[PDB]
Amino acid sequence: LSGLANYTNLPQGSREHEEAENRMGTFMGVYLPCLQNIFGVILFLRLTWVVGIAGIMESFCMVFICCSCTMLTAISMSAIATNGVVPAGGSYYMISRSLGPEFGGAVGLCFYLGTTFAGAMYILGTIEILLAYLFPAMAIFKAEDASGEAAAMLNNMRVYGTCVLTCMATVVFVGVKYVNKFALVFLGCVILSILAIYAGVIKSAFDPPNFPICLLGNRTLSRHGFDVCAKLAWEGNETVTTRLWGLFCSSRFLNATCDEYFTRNNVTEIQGIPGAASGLIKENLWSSYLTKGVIVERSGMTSVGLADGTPIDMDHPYVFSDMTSYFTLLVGIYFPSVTGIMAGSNRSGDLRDAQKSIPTGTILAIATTSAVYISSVVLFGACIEGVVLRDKFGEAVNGNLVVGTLAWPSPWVIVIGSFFSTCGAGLQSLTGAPRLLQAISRDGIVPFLQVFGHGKANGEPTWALLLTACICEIGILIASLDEVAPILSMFFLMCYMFVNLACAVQTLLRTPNWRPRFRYYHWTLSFLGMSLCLALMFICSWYYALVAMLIAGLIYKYIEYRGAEKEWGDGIRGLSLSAARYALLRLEEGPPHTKNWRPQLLVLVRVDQDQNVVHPQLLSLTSQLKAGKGLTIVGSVLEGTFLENHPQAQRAEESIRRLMEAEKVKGFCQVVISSNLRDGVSHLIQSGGLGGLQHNTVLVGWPRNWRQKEDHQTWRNFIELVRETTAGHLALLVTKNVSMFPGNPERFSEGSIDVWWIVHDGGMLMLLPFLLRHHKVWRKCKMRIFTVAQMDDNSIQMKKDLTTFLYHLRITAEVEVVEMHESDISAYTYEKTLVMEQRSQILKQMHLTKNEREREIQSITDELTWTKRMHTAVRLNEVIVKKSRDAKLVLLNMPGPPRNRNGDENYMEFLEVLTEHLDRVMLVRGGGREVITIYS
Amino acid sequence: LSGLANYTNLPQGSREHEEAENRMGTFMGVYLPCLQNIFGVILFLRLTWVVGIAGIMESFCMVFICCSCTMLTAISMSAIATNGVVPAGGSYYMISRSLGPEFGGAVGLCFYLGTTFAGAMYILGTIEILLAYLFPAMAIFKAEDASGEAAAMLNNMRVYGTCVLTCMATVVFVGVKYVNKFALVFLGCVILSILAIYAGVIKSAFDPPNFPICLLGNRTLSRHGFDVCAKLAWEGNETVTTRLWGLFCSSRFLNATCDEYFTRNNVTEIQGIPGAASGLIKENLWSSYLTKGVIVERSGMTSVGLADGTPIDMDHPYVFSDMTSYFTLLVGIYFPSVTGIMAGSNRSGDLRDAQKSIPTGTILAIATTSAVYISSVVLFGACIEGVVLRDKFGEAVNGNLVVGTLAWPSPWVIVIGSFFSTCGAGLQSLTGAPRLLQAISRDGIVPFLQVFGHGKANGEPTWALLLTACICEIGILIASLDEVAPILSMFFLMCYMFVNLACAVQTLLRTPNWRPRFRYYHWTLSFLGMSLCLALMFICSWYYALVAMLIAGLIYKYIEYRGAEKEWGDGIRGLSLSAARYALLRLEEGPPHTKNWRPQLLVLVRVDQDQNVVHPQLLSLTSQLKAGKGLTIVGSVLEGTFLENHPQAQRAEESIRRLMEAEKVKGFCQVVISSNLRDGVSHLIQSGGLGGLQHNTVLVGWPRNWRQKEDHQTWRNFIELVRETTAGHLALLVTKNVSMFPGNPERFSEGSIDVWWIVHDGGMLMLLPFLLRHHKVWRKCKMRIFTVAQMDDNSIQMKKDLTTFLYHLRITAEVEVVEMHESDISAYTYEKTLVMEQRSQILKQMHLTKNEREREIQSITDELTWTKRMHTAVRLNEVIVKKSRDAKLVLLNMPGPPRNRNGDENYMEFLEVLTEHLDRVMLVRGGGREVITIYS
Ligand SMILES: *[C@@H]1O[C@H](CO)[C@@H](O[C@@H]2O[C@H](CO)[C@@H](O)[C@H](O)[C@H]2NC(C)=O)[C@H](O)[C@H]1NC(C)=O
Ligand SMILES: *[C@@H]1O[C@H](CO)[C@@H](O[C@@H]2O[C@H](CO)[C@@H](O)[C@H](O)[C@H]2NC(C)=O)[C@H](O)[C@H]1NC(C)=O
Ligand SMILES: *[C@@H]1O[C@H](CO)[C@@H](O[C@@H]2O[C@H](CO)[C@@H](O)[C@H](O)[C@H]2NC(C)=O)[C@H](O)[C@H]1NC(C)=O
Ligand SMILES: *[C@@H]1O[C@H](CO)[C@@H](O[C@@H]2O[C@H](CO)[C@@H](O)[C@H](O)[C@H]2NC(C)=O)[C@H](O)[C@H]1NC(C)=O
Ligand SMILES: *[C@@H]1O[C@H](CO)[C@@H](O[C@@H]2O[C@H](CO)[C@@H](O)[C@H](O)[C@H]2NC(C)=O)[C@H](O)[C@H]1NC(C)=O
Ligand SMILES: *[C@@H]1O[C@H](CO)[C@@H](O[C@@H]2O[C@H](CO)[C@@H](O)[C@H](O)[C@H]2NC(C)=O)[C@H](O)[C@H]1NC(C)=O
Ligand SMILES: [Cl-]
Ligand SMILES: [Cl-]
Ligand SMILES: [K+]
Ligand SMILES: [K+]
Repeated sequence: LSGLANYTNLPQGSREHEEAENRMGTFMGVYLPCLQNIFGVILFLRLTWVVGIAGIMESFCMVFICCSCTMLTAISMSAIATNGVVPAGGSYYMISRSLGPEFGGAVGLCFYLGTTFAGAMYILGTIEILLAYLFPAMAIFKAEDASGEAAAMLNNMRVYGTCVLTCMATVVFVGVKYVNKFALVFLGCVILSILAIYAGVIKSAFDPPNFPICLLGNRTLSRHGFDVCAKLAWEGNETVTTRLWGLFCSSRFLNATCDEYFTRNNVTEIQGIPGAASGLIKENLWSSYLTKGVIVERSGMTSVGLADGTPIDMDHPYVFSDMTSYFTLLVGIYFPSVTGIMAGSNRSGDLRDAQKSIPTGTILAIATTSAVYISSVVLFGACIEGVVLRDKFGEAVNGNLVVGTLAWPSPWVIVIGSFFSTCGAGLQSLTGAPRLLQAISRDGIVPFLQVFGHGKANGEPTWALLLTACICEIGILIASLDEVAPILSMFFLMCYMFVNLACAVQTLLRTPNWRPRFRYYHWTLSFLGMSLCLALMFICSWYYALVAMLIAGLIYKYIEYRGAEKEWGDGIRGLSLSAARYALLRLEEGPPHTKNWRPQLLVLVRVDQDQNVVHPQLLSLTSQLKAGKGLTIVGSVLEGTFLENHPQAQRAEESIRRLMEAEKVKGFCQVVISSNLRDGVSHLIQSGGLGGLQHNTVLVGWPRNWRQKEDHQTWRNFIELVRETTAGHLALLVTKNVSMFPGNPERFSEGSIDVWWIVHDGGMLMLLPFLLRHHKVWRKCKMRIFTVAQMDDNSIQMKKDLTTFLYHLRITAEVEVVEMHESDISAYTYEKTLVMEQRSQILKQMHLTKNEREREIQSITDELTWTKRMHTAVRLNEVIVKKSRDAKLVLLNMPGPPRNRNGDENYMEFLEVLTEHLDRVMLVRGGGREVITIYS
Repeated sequence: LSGLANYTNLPQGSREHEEAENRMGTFMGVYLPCLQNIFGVILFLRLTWVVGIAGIMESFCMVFICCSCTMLTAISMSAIATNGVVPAGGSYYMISRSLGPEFGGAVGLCFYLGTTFAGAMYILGTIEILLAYLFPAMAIFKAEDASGEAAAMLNNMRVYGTCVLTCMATVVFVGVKYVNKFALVFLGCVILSILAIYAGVIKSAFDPPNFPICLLGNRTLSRHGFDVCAKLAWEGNETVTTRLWGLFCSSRFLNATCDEYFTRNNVTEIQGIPGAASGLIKENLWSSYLTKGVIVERSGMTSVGLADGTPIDMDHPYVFSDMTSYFTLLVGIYFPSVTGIMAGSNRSGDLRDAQKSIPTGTILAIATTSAVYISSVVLFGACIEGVVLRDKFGEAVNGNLVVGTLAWPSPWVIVIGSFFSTCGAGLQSLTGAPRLLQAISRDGIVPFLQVFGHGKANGEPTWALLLTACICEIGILIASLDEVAPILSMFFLMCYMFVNLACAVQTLLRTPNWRPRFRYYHWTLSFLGMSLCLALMFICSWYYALVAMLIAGLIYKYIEYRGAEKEWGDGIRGLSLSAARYALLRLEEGPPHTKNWRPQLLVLVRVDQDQNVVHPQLLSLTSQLKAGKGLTIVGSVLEGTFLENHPQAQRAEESIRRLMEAEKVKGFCQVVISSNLRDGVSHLIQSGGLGGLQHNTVLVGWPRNWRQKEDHQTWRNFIELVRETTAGHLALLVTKNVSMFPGNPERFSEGSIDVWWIVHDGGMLMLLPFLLRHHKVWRKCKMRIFTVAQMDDNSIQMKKDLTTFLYHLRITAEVEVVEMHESDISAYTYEKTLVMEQRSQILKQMHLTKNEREREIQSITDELTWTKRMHTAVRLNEVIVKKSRDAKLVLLNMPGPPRNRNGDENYMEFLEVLTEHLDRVMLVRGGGREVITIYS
């Protein structure tokens, strides 16, 4: 078709990434390289053995929790694909560009260790097929002709595993273009072998395949060694013994001295593969765990037993178990039969729509190998009987591969068909592993690896091959599948767990550039799949899971330390520099800030001619209001230029540092040399903070001695600060008589705290006495609430809503409604009428109706010129001082500033007549955009 | 003494904390309440049993790793004591005030669960002594008189454990003052019992205590049930059988039909406690692990064995094992014998020097119980033989407590002496546990617990007693020591691990208010002790350690979520708000910032009359310089007041947001409405950032069209910015021809980058071309280095140091030394001469000499008026443009600004003649306080 001349199941790596600085639909580029790294030697060498030991409903469940593991990791990888633009280079560049260089050096290094131990599991599966089924005469170590054949079997896999690994790691050094060419014969040998196996089980429902086994009375024998079973060889006229007699008795002379189990029992011959038609699921759907050295023993037979001490004599031709078996041992052997799901992203800079091919091409290439493994375990447990399943190496059927004796041609279709694919999977993983190590050490995220990025011309790793040919050597010296198999399955389960974790902590915390766009992500499938990866990590080996999880987390913190040492300059200083910046960039997203207002505060203090703070008691009121929580920035302004008044600001800086550590204030300090104090104050209200760590209110003193002279632009700077916060939508706390405010160890014995509503923000006016009584100074004071009502309304019902609001919150205050009818209150009500419904649009976008419009007053209660007739607060101040003149703290809402600046001094002498004969006052001012629904 | 009338080993709790808002030396207040909660029932009921099974050198090692665990946790608790002022209230307030409310609600809640399961381990030890040694006739359940006595033993501990727990949880509800009075009889019963046991082993070296056991030929018998052993009862004239015969044979008729092991074997009588003098350490220093149901079998005897199938008949009077035993089972039973180290901080608001009593009073009260347990295991394995150690409940010695048969009076000194102390330890822990739950729910850190802080008058918990009397019930229904014992030992190991971890991550990261002042802290002892707590957590039960560690970490994140929901207002927004603030407060400590300078940058951009950025190519030069790393703040200034020009700043804000996301800039934006641009720029240079997240350099354009007119205060604002950064010690990058600078996808094919030194900062001048070539635009350009030398020096050697500097760093540049002799260079050299040695004091406090003064040039190389004779850069510019006129980027150090402002326009036309006929120039300016030793 001339498009299949570019098949290439190999991964891209580093060379196709650097050349993208300056064709493959779904089937040929994603789906087929994924259905070629998934199918492997466990399907042809171990899946019959685990269904004979676990049975169905224990193999059926371990193929259902090992496949539902990798299905949920496949969803999390499809979110990484549909995030950015899918860079060219493979799976290392596609993950570490959407999860950061820390979650990419840890997934990227647990993956190189997984495939370099998979590459030892394929060379181990090569010599198993070459020594047990192809050529069992090349075996160079024959131990003693005794029961000590286990050690010579291991020492034969160590001299041939080394000789194959040397020749395999020198084919991919000179013949890389040839191994790329031969990638289509490997996919054919896999796909032909699976079609052969499903072929013969449809033939078996009509014609069974005729493989016979021989039982010495409920004991399975090894057919290698004798010809005909029969025990007698009747032969016609005279009878002479068989060769089966010659292995159990003293000689072939027919006289005497045979052994005891041989003499009291007969022999039998049954069909080892009794077709799919025989009702063999029933007597094969339960477990049969065995111990090392146990005869396999077909159940349901006669077997007169010796009932003696059983000197079983491990030299007779029996079939013994070679290892003890249980459920959690089988999961670590079966698990590498589902790995290979990062192969759908091998060719990511070759597709035409890589955000559509990588999702559907790996979800379908997983759901179709699940339909093979689930249907193989039912059909193997309905066509073969148990004692032929329960031995590997096929001793009951004369040295034939047990899955091979089910194919439509002779069993050499599967024996050669598995020999080449296990050779072409260890040639693949010995190229894809030293490519990924070369891709890691070019990025420089791990600085000691940096000589494993060197190559020859045209890429093609030269030193990373030498390291991979030594790590794969120590899986050859172990020399056993069922030992190398659960080791690599821990490394693959580790990297599938860090992928699932990183994609779930970023959707919750809302990291900035992360959009999955997939369709079915929902953040919990990546969390539920993480909960299955470490569950399966524990039941393979908890002493393996606990050490592969610790050094993965100990290279995560080596990326962050070395990455911050070059980003900011020094190491341990940079970890906190990087943690603050990343938390700030997370804040700027776009959704609104908060639906429960909390004063952040920005304290404006004044210093004097030798730079000491003028009123230090303003800083102790912040300590009694914040109690260490939130943000607090203190700011002072000097006059002059920076160029010659800067040492006057070095020591004005440290005098607020030394004083906010003595009044126990937790926050930051900013000292600014402006040319005048009018705009230098106005700057700090604008640029206070960094990003989302910005202030919310201003706390400033009162401009006392304003009326005299010689401070003429001090009270004109005050009224311009009231207008700058109404336009900037901040809030305002101004404290009159700052020197009368208590220090930290003074502790008012009793008394009260009065609040006056009038007709404005109560959520801001009930929260401030609430927060004050969490301090040891204001703990013992009561709290009385005075609200001013007009008339023509009711008030009688207004106080009822006030009482249940305190009942629903347990504040234990008391209310009293004072009433005006004439123009006593007009600086509050007259100038604005629409704020009642202007407040409503602030709470309509708030989107809370179910029991959240309760626990929030103001709304539950809502039920003649400044210039020289004007506003008069004498009738208002006379009713305030009649009931609050000795109350330790009064809280008032101050009225809104006038429009035209011709009434800027009629406004200041409204605030003096309002608050006369009152000792400690604190005037508040709203901003409209404050709701408080939960009172801490 | 009338000071011992205030002994009170009970903990303080919540009442003594709220009353400290408004006498006990070391021995009586720390040391003795610590030597009373440590000594317990494992010393009297299980320590003999574990030394008979493990032997010495396996009991010797598990008392050495369980005591060295709690010794290192005792050091970490002595750092918490010598940090603040040691508040009043106990151990909950002392930890959660120096480790935060998150490491205090997790240590504080794993501790309440530990003592409420210790309180079930004492009521279980009460009914064991009352049913096996005191009154073995109160047993209300007698099963079948068969081998099914294990179930009736458990059902007898469930009806008496419930009846004692009801009466114990109603003594501490009405008689709390009496239990406080009786705390001195409990310390006496403990201290008298230990003096009794060490007494009898000195008597045993001269007089053994005479306790006899009887062996049926290598089989230990149960002496309860028969009187004299002897098997015959010769009696004088006629012989009639014993009662030992009557338990093994059919009747007492002397005829026949006895059992087979009884008939072929004799009986024997040996001393069960053969003194300290017998050489019995040898035949007792090795393990003897047994299985459930095994006869104990004293080794080294004759014992003609049956060699048959052994119908052992578990109804004969034998001594059988009741459980199977191994090494990691014994650690979970032995471990609660060292807990009780938080008792030295029970009375913290009662001492006189609490920072000196709590260290020495718990270190010595741990080192002296280690001398008891280490010396008990040697002396128990030299005075008792193995088959009396290897049975609990004392069946071989006729129902006597095995540690009781070693005391100087009759063994009832230990039997009553342990009955009262285990009763006074379950009365203590049933008061200290519902006090700590009441201390937790007053703080409000866990909001659903808040009804367990309610009390009656005078404190004294009323509902927390009801919860503790139901959690302790489910340790009564388990009804077995050796089952409740490893459960509580997991909770105590959990809280000792979070204490050790929190004290090691704060010393490394340098959290602000943390000073240990102790003497021997060194941060690694708290880390090495953490490495032993979770090691011991795994070898008790890994399926218990894995679930007690998960819900401890799942209340840590419940403290942080609910604590940030009230600190900032909304929940998941506040986690990132709190993480940014805490990382910023960590930065302000006092040590200097960095010894490897990295440009942080602060870009000053200009907008126009409809608020679009004037030169957008200044923002792409930051992307090509930072590449996403570090901090970058862009700042623009408008003219006017805030009160009417603020919507002009809303949309000037979003036009830099929409443009710094398109040029791929990562950072923050600040727009400021000043009254003039001179001080509004000067403010941003001062207050740029928050805390330690502040800028380091300024990147600004060039004031083109300065010479004409109508922009007269634009170039006067420029030269004032050069002086404001020299005084403020910042650094400066000014770019000429900003529109000629390349965009992001333009990718220079080849070319060069030239740099000219002259005679100043090269660390800042080699780092900027280094960082530029990490981008795809400047990757392919070369890098030539031109340095200007004077004369009378050498230069010949200067270029040699330049070449090895690039050899030691692999930059692949080339150098060339151009030379001047006359006054060509005088704007650089003439005005300042002392900067060579002024630089030296900057690097003397740097404190780096060992190979760090290499890899840092500038120092390795150091080997006539401005006003209208002046400075002339025509001879300098003619040699620049001869060699660099087509070089894609030139870098120059600009000279220092003049002192007097009369030469402010002779300075600007020095910068125009210096940089004429050059297309892309970038002038740099130092600051003195920049060293770069590692070039990324
Ligand atoms: C049973 O064993 C005896 C050995 O004692 C066999 O006896 C000899 O067998 C050889 C075999 O060729 C003959 O040449 C001898 O003549 C036999 N000698 C005697 C004394 O019998 C005997 O043949 C064996 N039984 C059978 C049936 O072969
Ligand atoms: C071994 O096989 C033989 C078959 O020849 C069994 O012999 C038969 O046993 C049954 C049951 O006792 C008898 O009814 C038949 O008459 C026997 N057949 C002959 C030809 O004699 C023998 O029982 C089997 N052994 C065991 C232990 O089952
Ligand atoms: C194979 O034969 C043995 C006898 O040699 C069977 O074992 C006996 O099994 C029964 C089952 O109830 C027990 O009661 C006997 O005690 C066993 N006897 C001995 C000597 O162990 C065995 O069951 C057979 N195998 C299978 C799979 O059934
Ligand atoms: C051995 O057992 C026999 C029972 O068969 C005993 O014989 C009887 O024992 C009773 C016991 O008092 C006598 O009254 C009978 O007279 C005995 N009868 C006979 C026929 O002996 C016998 O006594 C037992 N052996 C001994 C030594 O007591
Ligand atoms: C049980 O104890 C008796 C002691 O009466 C042992 O009998 C002695 O055995 C030794 C060794 O055979 C002889 O030398 C003595 O003569 C025996 N003593 C008498 C009085 O006959 C008897 O051996 C012991 N049983 C076992 C199994 O050791
Ligand atoms: C108690 O006696 C038994 C015999 O009843 C001893 O067991 C034998 O131990 C030897 C040791 O080498 C073995 O060779 C035998 O096979 C054992 N016999 C049986 C029947 O098990 C046993 O050793 C004695 N106990 C101790 C602690 O020594
Ligand atoms: Cl994979
Ligand atoms: Cl403790
Ligand atoms: K497979
Ligand atoms: K103890």
